Amino acid sequence: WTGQESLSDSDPEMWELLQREKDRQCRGLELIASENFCSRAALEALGSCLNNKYSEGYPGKRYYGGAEVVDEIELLCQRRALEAFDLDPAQWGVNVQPYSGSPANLAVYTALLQPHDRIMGLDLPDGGHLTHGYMSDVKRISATSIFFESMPYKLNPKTGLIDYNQLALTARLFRPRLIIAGTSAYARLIDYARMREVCDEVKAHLLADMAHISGLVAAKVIPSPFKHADIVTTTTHKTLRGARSGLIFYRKGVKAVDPKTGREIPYTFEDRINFAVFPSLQGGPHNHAIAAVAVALKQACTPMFREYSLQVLKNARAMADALLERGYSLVSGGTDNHLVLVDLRPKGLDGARAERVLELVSITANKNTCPGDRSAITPGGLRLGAPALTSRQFREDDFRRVVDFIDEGVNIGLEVKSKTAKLQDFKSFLLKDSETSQRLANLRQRVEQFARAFPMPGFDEH
Amino acid sequence: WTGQESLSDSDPEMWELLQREKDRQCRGLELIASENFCSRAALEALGSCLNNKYSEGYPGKRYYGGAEVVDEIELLCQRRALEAFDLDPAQWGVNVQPYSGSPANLAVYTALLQPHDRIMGLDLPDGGHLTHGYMSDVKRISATSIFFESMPYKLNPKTGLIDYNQLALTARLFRPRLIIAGTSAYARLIDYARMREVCDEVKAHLLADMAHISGLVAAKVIPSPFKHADIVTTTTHKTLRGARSGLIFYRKGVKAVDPTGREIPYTFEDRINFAVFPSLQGGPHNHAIAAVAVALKQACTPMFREYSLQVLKNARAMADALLERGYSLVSGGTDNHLVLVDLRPKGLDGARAERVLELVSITANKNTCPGDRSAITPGGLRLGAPALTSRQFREDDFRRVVDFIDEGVNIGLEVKSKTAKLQDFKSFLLKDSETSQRLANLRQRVEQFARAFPMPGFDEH
Amino acid sequence: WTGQESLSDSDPEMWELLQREKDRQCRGLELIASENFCSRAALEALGSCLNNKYSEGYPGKRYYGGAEVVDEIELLCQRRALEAFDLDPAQWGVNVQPYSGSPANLAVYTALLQPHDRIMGLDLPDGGHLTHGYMSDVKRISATSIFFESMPYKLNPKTGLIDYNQLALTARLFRPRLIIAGTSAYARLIDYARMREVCDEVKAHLLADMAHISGLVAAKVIPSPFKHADIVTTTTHKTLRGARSGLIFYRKGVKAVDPKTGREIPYTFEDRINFAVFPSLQGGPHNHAIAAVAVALKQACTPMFREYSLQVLKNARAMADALLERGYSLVSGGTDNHLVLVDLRPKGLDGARAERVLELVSITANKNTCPGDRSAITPGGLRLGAPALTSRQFREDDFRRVVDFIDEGVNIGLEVKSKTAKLQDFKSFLLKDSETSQRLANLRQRVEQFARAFPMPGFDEH
Amino acid sequence: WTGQESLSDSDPEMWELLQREKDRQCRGLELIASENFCSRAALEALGSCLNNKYSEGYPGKRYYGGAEVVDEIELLCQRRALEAFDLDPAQWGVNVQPYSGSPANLAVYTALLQPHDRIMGLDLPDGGHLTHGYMSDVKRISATSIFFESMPYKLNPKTGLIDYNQLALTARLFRPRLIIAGTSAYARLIDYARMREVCDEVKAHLLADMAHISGLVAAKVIPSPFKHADIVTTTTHKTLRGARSGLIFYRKGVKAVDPTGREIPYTFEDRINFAVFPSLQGGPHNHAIAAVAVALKQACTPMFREYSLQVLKNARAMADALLERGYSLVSGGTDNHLVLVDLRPKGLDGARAERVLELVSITANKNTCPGDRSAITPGGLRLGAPALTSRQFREDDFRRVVDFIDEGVNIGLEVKSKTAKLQDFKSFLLKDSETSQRLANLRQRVEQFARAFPMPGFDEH
Ligand SMILES: Nc1nc2ccn(CCCCCc3ccc(C(=O)N[C@H](CCC(=O)O)C(=O)O)c(F)c3)c2c(=O)[nH]1
Ligand SMILES: Nc1nc2ccn(CCCCCc3ccc(C(=O)N[C@H](CCC(=O)O)C(=O)O)c(F)c3)c2c(=O)[nH]1
Ligand SMILES: *Cc1c(COP(=O)(O)O)cnc(C)c1O
Ligand SMILES: *Cc1c(COP(=O)(O)O)cnc(C)c1O
Ligand SMILES: *Cc1c(COP(=O)(O)O)cnc(C)c1O
Ligand SMILES: *Cc1c(COP(=O)(O)O)cnc(C)c1O
Repeated sequence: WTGQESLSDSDPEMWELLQREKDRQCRGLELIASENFCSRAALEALGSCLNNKYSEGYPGKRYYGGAEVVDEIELLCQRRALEAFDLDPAQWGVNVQPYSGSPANLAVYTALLQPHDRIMGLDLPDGGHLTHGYMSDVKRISATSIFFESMPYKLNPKTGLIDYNQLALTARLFRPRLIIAGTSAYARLIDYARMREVCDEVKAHLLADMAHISGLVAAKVIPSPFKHADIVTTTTHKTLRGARSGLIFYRKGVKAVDPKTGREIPYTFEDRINFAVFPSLQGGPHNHAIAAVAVALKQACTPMFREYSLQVLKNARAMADALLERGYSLVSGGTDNHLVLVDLRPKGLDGARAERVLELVSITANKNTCPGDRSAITPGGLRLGAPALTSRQFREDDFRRVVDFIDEGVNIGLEVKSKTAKLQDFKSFLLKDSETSQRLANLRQRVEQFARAFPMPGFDEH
Repeated sequence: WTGQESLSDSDPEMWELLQREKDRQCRGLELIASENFCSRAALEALGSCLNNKYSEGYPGKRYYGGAEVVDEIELLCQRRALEAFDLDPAQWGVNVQPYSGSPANLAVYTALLQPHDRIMGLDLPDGGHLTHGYMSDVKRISATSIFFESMPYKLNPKTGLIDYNQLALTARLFRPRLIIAGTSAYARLIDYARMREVCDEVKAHLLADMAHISGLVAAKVIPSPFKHADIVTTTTHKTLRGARSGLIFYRKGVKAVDPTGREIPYTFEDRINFAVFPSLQGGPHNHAIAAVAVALKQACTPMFREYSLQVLKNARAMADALLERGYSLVSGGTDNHLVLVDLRPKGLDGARAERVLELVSITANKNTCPGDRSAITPGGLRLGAPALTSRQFREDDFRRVVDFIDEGVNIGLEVKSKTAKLQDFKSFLLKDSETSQRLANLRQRVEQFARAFPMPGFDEH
Repeated sequence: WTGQESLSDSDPEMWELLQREKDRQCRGLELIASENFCSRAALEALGSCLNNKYSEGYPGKRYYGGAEVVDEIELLCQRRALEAFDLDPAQWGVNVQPYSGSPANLAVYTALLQPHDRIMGLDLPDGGHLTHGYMSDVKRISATSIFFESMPYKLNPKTGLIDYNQLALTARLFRPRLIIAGTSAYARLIDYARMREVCDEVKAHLLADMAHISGLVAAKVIPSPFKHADIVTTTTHKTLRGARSGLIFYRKGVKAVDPKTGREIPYTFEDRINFAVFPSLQGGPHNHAIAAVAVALKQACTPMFREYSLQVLKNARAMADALLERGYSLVSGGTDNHLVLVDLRPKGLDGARAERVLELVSITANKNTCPGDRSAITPGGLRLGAPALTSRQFREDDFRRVVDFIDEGVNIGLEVKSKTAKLQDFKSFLLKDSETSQRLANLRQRVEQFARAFPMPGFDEH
Repeated sequence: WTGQESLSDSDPEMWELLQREKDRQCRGLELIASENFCSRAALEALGSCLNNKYSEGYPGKRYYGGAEVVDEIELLCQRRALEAFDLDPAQWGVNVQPYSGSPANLAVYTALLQPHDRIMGLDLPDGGHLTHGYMSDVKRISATSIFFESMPYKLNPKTGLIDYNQLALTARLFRPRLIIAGTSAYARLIDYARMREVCDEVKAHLLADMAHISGLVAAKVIPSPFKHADIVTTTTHKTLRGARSGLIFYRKGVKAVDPTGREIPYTFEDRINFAVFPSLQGGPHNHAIAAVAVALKQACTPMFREYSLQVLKNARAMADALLERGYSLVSGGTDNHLVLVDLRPKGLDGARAERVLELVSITANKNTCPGDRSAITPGGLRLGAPALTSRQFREDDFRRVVDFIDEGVNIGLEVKSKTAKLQDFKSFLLKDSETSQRLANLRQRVEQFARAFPMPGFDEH
């Protein structure tokens, strides 16, 4: 045994499974807003010898030896990270060691806050992520809610966007030490300046969780939260089109002046953020992911990537305006970023019913809770994203077509919800009813044949 | 732009770095015991299309859709996770989604324990990990020591082993809810039966953090902590020779019969999984999860049975070689993949030997010894057989590795006679062109010896 | 030494100090809303041999012996407590061991809640007590805020009373487990049914801190929170006119039915409340205070006590309507209980300035934060109470006179605030300025000579 | 209605109870060591006009007004609090507002420690108080064990003393922020110098909870914990013979000189006071605060010097009497006011002797012994000299108290030969008219002996 055998000539059970997921990725229309296809240049460094390296610590301050080469990859990933977002290395640092998006946020709380200190983050069914703190009125779901006390701020259920005033009201009563301006299902921009006004008012911290919009900020197509936020976290997938990892952008340098001494008051963010990642929470960094990220950060400071993000924005509206003009309402009026919040309630169906139908014809989205919803097991609305398919060189006409696929798929279950009872009934007929079974195999063949001829990034075979 | 351009063309600055580390791994003797060389088959799955698949949830109970294939992968990994450790699927479950070993341990604590519940783990200078609760004399270091209250147990310095008698005495006053039977710098076998008794007495859970010995347990060359623990965390790298991920083995099914006849169940499966997701993590790194399942399939094969059994013979060969050269070994010798060396007799300290051996491409790490306070320059080295054994090293090769080490020791010994402080020491190695030469001739001799050995994984990166 | 010597023939330094406080109590107009004069029948049991008895535990379940007589005093204080508030001993219990008002509340949180569980209580400057949780936007003041996370609910600064809607808003976001409907500076009643609606809505507990209004509830003159609250705490002084102690009224019996089994679901309040007091928080009960309380609870179920509370209510309005018709505004319109919230802002002065002036002429009140206030060191408004002087057999004409004393005292500092700068200046002139020094010695002589001829309760000499 | 009617007229039901307890106190032998008889002068201040004075704050810094007189009282109490323990007013402050001893201890913890910080106190079955953190095998009992994490230290069962060597060994692993040097059922002197060294080594605060020995310390008949502790909590009852309240003595002024020359201060005065109010308590019980100052003035007088010195001679007289009658004393004897008795040799258990002695008006309490688990019927009694010594008891009187005790022991011994369980035992004492007689003749003999002794306080209530 040499360890250099192929994955095919050794483990075929896994190799066929790899190609099936590749075929499934290629034959399908991926509309998960947080999904995206990675470049082969990044995947090559992901499956590299850098996986065989323990580099616990930070460059110049390891607790081992032989970290001489990985110290140049972190210090480069750090440079490329600040490069991609136009950040002076005198006002900003970055921690490239977070394993993913959730471990990145958990490190920031652990760094700045104390256990059970107060946190405000957008409520989860109001388009938030659970890493912002999610208590389910029965049990504490996210570890953010367990180790720290979290109170959510909500949407205005009429306007459909962030109630910057009720949040500006609760912060004075709740006196939090950290407010998280970041989303996972919200189709508008965010005023990262009213948040900073609320944060400066209640002496809190403004954390920017710019995941989902990571690339749009790097390509300068939407406003950058670094203008008025002091700590910015993000993942490396979603939009930045890299491998699965996380980042923590913290502001360094000088905070202000001693108005009566003239002494320098420094930003004390750095050494706390760096300490929380290691040694507190993590151990051996995934250096093979740091490289695959630095690769994707390089190809993010490039004009090729701005054309990508601009197409992503244009493909969002071209999916919204197409969906608007077909019998569908758009939460928050329409969109302003990469994803759209479809409301299926003014259409007689829901995200839970449409998904399973759409999921069965190689079109992948997810359910979503809209303001105009009534429960949880049947949420009214879907989450549709652009960056996934735009990487296959999708255009406005290419997206107005999958809308014609969606509406041609929504109106398949719409004749079954009017013919069956609940979710367990809905899905049951979709699999044996030959009038609907064969009705799906037509759309699946039409969806696969349409999508499979688009240039998928990454390796050809896996 | 297609996203199918190679890295060698798209980004040369990074591609030139993959070769600098691939050469450094190929040209150096790797003795960091927590380090192994992942196979090419597993590394292929690491950089696969699975990086583009958000599959939040668990096979079946998943939030999104389209996980029809990655469900079969995670279910194949869960199947191969148990077969490697000979676990009955009706008595054991496994969570294959921990991003690494540290997030695996934090998931167990978050699942079973409320915040500020009590955990006991071996002290860090005594051989324990950070994730077993390390608390400095002034600050809370590990996050386990922050969201939970931790008290460590110590070695018996006279024997270098875990003092299972002081643990039992201290665990009755501290009354923890979880005691951890995992180590990093421990050259001996853990008395898991003695641990469970203590955990039983004080109504606590026994956690086995077998990250260092996971491959030895899988090949059944050492006793298995599954026979005495009910929660087993492990890393998929190290002695398992896989991609960087973590696994949580737990018990399920009938706990015991009620004294009535009621069937008391196990309550790990649902708390453990809920802690990993949605509580702590999120999108499962489906590429590592698949790359892990490749390494697990190898661990079920006789090649691993011979590899792991060779890892033991090479540690003894490394241990006996140091002993015959007048080296003190903590606990006298070794029963696994590790060899703890005590350099205080020979006259050097681990901080100096780590620098010299590093300059000749012999990667080890300094280790504290039973006795000297943590506020002291360490007088010990931690050596590991897993890495080079994957490069087909054998018994006669580690006696040579010890020979190269001893020549490196006698250099820092000569330099220590010439150097005063430590920061001065790390300059005399780089400036004094008489010792700068001596290190170059040992570096070259070492690299020539190492390059001739095969390296698992890709050839160029 | 026999231990039976008099306090005079042994410690005269303390005896003269005792009589001076007695003379100070008699010669002055006490307007602290939480103060009151105790009956000699209670003070006799307070300084009794019951101080020499350790009775840790509860009747029938002591951990000593010889508690045979104190077991009959607790079981009687328990009976008299439920008697005074018309409570069926099958639906209600009481813990008579709380040392005071603050230790009573701290026991209820410790009993029902977990550390860092969530608590909502009326904000302190909005007429609350700190035992409801008071964080000062810098440090955690009350131990309620340290051991549990507290978020306050505020007053409507226009209406001047409890914003039952903004509280009904925050409870859904904050998801507390306990809301405290009790006041220390609020002149209206409290809807102990909208609170219970908010508590049943967010699955919280309704704690009634009926201190300040303890006697008014016992005399049936104002609504009783026991109608819709499940845990009721109170002190024994303030209105109930007893010794310094506390009480914890908890509901026992059956909570509801198992609608699918018919089994009894019991109120699990009792054994937690009893356990938190002993052994958790306290040790040896002050049996000499339990007796002095049971004495005052006896003389509270009597028609003599209803005449008292009715005079207290009538003396409040007769102080409000008198203050209204003299150039003073009343927060919350007027009053509805025992105390009035004077607003000195529409009069050019404040509670901090008036107090020190009033305090210097044997008239004792305190500062108070009204909604229409601008800071903290100079709060605009005073807190005036009835139960203190009403125990000296005060009538409406007797209270309209001290208002004529107050307004004749307010307009003494009103010529000094218009002649001095801040608080440190204000008080400084009051002590050397012979034009104001002698101007006070006239009012002090007129206040002392007026008040000293009223029947003070308690011992004649101390 | 004037509020000046006497209790004898206003409420007879309660007045008839003040006499039933006054008679029971006068007619019984009081051996509950935490129990003394308050003087009449202090009891006069207890039921005074000061109960009608809300004086929130501290002398000067007070919220309300009109506290011009109660300020002089609290300042007189603070002056007499220090003079009783010979404390320099420039080195020590005192908070005289704790409602009792338990709220006094909680104030110290809340002031100095953050929630879930670590406290070490003597175990409750070993002699410690609840407020030193008692944590059952299943539940958190004391509130100290809830808002803080507590680990107890134990006695050395071979010697009955505190094992100061296991404390130092366990305090290095637990690393507490506060160690408590207070006891309830401890018949010996605490090595406060050995405690402070341990607190110094692990960077912890030494708390002295001298509630039981406060009067002995005030009279300088035993070593003073102020000479080694920096926070001293105490009750104003027990050996101090005052009303029920608690005091917190702390250090202030210069801590030490900085190694520079900076003057490092003490940070207790402002944290301690803020914890008592506004953090924890509210309206100071000004009646107890004044009644305390009367008891403190007595503690500065030679009468207390003779009273406390007599309390010691009477405990030895009680100890030596039990020894000469074949009784086992925990730790062999006594050095204070207490005498711990071990009834396991004689054949009875503390739960049975407490019932028999209670039925003859000899009030003691059962005490666990070094050895038997807390889940066992206690085989020991706790006896105290403070109470009866206030009734002018002397050495020859306690030998008689032991004689009355021994006759009571031999009754339960005869009953134990006749009784099986314990709930049966407490019925055979009440039904069997042959033993019902035997207890009546001992009860009468005891009460006649006791009534002849004077009783501090009022005559009728
Ligand atoms: N037996 C055993 N061997 C190994 C080999 C590698 N590891 C993995 C972890 C390496 C060391 C953990 C660590 C990492 C960082 C610090 C650290 O930052 N300390 C102070 C901060 C205190 C202050 O700021 O006061 C400082 O340096 O500033 C530490 F104190 C220990 C282990 C292991 O975990 N256990
Ligand atoms: N050395 C020493 N002597 C004395 C003499 C009096 N005291 C003062 C305190 C008396 C005992 C403390 C206490 C008080 C109550 C319990 C108690 O409630 N236990 C369980 C609850 C557990 C469950 O419910 O599982 C139960 O009975 O139900 C206890 F377990 C100990 C002391 C002292 O503190 N120390
Ligand atoms: C998706 C997301 C995360 C978590 O990403 P993971 O890789 O699953 O950890 C965190 N924050 C935001 C805003 C996200 O959208
Ligand atoms: C290596 C190791 C871990 C995990 O380290 P990570 O790099 O975070 O995966 C956990 N416990 C022990 C004992 C280990 O050796
Ligand atoms: C005054 C008050 C208290 C506290 O009374 P204390 O005797 O000082 O402990 C508690 N709750 C309320 C509503 C109060 O008015
Ligand atoms: C008696 C005592 C206390 C206080 O008990 P309380 O009745 O609450 O005042 C505290 N510590 C010790 C050691 C005691 O003996």
